[PDB]
Amino acid sequence: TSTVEFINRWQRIALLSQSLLELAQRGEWDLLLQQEVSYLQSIETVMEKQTPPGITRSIQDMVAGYIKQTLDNEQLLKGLLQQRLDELSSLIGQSTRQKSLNNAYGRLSGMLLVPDA
Amino acid sequence: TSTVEFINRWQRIALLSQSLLELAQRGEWDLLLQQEVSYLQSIETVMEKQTPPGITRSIQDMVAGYIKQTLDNEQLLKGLLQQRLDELSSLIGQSTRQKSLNNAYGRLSGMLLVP
Repeated sequence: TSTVEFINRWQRIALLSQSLLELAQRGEWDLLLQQEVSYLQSIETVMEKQTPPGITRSIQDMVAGYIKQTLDNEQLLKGLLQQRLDELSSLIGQSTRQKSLNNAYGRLSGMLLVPDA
Repeated sequence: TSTVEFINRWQRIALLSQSLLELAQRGEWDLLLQQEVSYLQSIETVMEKQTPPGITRSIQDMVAGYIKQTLDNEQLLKGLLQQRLDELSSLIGQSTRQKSLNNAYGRLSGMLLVP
């Protein structure tokens, strides 16, 4: 029926959300980055679908729970992401030795008393 | 030997640096974080270092060659790492401010001047 199809569609997204939560909980960002484009294109498709006629409050609740499940992994993800963004952004900063080095290079580069033999 | 250790150190930095770059190209950032402190540690311990009495333009040129070598290795590393941050943010999404501010910046750079 169109009602199980409705439910199932959202069961499908609920899964993918939980899918990426892992692609990050474990460490696969190279992957996760690829599968997000889809997960998004997926949430999008299921939204321009036509909600069946005979929807009952019971069903409405079932689907909503899935969406909640989804929104909940979506917040865990965002957290882990901001966390990885954090420690990485931490690396660039400490190392503005570019000046220490550009200084260490420029200095040596401009010596005038340097003999040769 | 106080002249040799001088060269040998920068050789070593240039080496460690090539190392770290390569690791990033692979995306092995977990190891970068690890080796980082030790790297910044050494690279600093080297500038704290004193420059010898008998540098010849050869030792000069040579060492410069390394310093400029490690200097570009990092330049490249910074770019990969900045790109990770870039696509990583792309995912998390921008805050309300972040947008109102970024837009301002582009509107400025993407501005043609004429007085």
